[PDB]
Amino acid sequence: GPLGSDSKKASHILIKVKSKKSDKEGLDDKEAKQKAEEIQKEVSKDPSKFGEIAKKESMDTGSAKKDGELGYVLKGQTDKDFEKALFKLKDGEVSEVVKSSFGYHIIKADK
Repeated sequence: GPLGSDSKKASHILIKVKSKKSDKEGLDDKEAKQKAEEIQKEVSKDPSKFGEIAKKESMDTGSAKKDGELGYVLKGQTDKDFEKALFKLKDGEVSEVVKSSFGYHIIKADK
């Protein structure tokens, strides 16, 4: 019979959570959650705008300057919450606000 793949192509956003009010690197946990929710509802209704929105709104400059693209993600490379939220997606589909050790993430599977 058929068999499923060990990897898939993806895009993502990082929203940094900080415990300090004075740090410019990220936001307070309620402001990070609000930012993550308002970009989620904007990238989920149009995943072709994901690359324009991630490049402005993501704090991970290592992927945001590449339009939020990760390329092919292998199992075990990312957080267990990130992997669970990615591997359930169809081609071109968008996840949700995913919480991890850095704060909040938003994830898209690619075509």
